[PDB]
Amino acid sequence: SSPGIWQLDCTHLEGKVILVAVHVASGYIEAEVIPAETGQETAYFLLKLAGRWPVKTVHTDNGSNFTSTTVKAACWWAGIKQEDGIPYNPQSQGVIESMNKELKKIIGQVRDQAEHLKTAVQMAVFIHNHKRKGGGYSAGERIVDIIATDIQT
Amino acid sequence: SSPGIWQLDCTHLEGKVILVAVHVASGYIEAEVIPAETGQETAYFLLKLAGRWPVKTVHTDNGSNFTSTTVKAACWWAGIKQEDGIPYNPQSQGVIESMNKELKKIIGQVRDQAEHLKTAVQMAVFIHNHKRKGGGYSAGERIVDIIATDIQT
Ligand SMILES: O=C(O)CCc1ccc2c(c1)OCO2
Ligand SMILES: O=C(O)CCc1ccc2c(c1)OCO2
Repeated sequence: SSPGIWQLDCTHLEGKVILVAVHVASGYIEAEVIPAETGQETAYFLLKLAGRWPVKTVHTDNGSNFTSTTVKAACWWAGIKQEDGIPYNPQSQGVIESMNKELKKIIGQVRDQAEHLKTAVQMAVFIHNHKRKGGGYSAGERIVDIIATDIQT
Repeated sequence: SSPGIWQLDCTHLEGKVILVAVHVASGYIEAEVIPAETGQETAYFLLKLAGRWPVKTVHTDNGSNFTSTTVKAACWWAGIKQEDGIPYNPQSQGVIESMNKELKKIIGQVRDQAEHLKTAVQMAVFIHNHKRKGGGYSAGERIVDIIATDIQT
């Protein structure tokens, strides 16, 4: 639940991979399309993410990325504690499956407006992060308020 | 705004283009390497940026991107007001030249640790956003505080 905890989530669409990082406490996401989930892509995506948000802990999405020496190199470089993504509380997993289904639905709703899947995915990141949940807050609002509160201290 | 104002900046290294968005009030940046600055690339980069931060105004980096139909379509889609980037304030310009030189210096300092230019650029984005400047705050801390303060009004 802390401000720096993220979860990696890899889902498939149109024979391609969508890599998602979710900020567990807020539901805020960043996502990319990649031809396939290799250590190198995962490493690069974490590096990008950690340059943009204070990523302290990452729950890796599978044991291959947990093992990967490139992923471990990027976590070391960027000051990130790599953890497994084992859902010791089971509702965690249902939350992810639900987000994957939500995102693919958004992708479907914008698919026409975008020539490449990668554009549709960024439109879906946009809609997802701005959606007011519930005076309800968006995930965008939440992540910023969580990290600002954390900074003060 | 201020909280929502971003400036686009395009700089070259190794025959490649580095596209940068700077959050004016904090100095926080996001950046990408692209083969060349076209409207489509710039459009896609803005869509990614606006799905991640609440981007209200962008000062475009040149009149081609200002004019571009695709850039205008992305700005319309993501709710962004496009403006020219003319240094009405002249110190604005020198501020950017100095960041470009600073990013390039970081790039040179990490270039060895990275096979690809895109990796070195993301390392530089990381070092830039985390640097305390410095009881000194980082650009990452500033942008979060600026937007949190804004959400609480
Ligand atoms: O330092 C903190 O815990 C929060 C500050 C912060 C916010 C965004 C960042 C960042 C640091 O590094 C780059 O993106
Ligand atoms: O809503 C605001 O003014 C700030 C909240 C916020 C923060 C990050 C976001 C976002 C919205 O949408 C994209 O990523």
